Amino acid sequence: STPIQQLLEHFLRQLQRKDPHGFFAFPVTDAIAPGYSMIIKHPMDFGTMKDKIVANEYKSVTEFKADFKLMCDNAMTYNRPDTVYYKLAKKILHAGFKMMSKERLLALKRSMS
Amino acid sequence: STPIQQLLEHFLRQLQRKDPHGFFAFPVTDAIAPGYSMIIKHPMDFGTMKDKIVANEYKSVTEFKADFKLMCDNAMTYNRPDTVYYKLAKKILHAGFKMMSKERLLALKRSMS
Ligand SMILES: CC(=O)c1cc(-c2cccc3nccn23)c2cc(N3CCOCC3)ccn12
Ligand SMILES: CC(=O)c1cc(-c2cccc3nccn23)c2cc(N3CCOCC3)ccn12
Repeated sequence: STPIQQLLEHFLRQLQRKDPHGFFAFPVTDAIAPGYSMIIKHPMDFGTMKDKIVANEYKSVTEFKADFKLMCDNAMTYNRPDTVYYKLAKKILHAGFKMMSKERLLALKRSMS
Repeated sequence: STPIQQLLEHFLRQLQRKDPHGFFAFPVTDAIAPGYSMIIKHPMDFGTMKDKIVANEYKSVTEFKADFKLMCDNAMTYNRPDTVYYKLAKKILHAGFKMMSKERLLALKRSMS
């Protein structure tokens, strides 16, 4: 493993801790969600993200954050605001952007010296 | 080696990065996957594709792509959608369609002036 894979595994672990039930842990199949595939064209979930970390597909924290955002944006588009899925997506999104803020990453860069 | 062999080795290396465990590295046999030769008439894998590049058997990207798509198609026919092998095939197929799209190859041709 590389140091960047470890850092991303850390962020992913901390995010998934906020989805106890695993709503975001696996892909959304049409069996689970009728016609999902008709609405959401670029699906994403935590499991796909872990596989990309293992394949060493992320060049940057920015790329990881873009997948994370896409996953949350999907959930807030497929699901109405009054759902558990929409509300948790929104909570998750904010937590992730605090965790991986420019300010947090600058302070981490300084500690890499 | 020749320029086309070098371009194909490049595309192959980038595709193989998507399969870090090497599930697509070697041929599927009936000893590995029950009843494979019944469903799949023309097996293909990354090892075979590498051997064909080295032997200079591919005359065009189209010919190379055809093997890549065959490999993915085989896995998406034999395996159920809920399997690692299906999901990975779909992942490889998407990467390859992006990398070797008509528009990408156009851009490459333009740079060969
Ligand atoms: C992220 C997301 O949008 C999502 C996740 C589920 C879901 C719910 C339960 C298990 C599960 N595994 C993978 C996804 N899920 C899920 C389930 C939805 N349903 C839609 C209505 O039918 C009942 C379940 C709608 C949306 N979702
Ligand atoms: C590409 C593909 O369809 C594939 C690859 C494997 C596989 C799995 C493990 C070792 C291996 N060596 C060569 C191929 N493999 C493999 C194994 C399969 N099995 C499914 C049934 O359980 C026994 C193994 C089903 C499909 N596959």
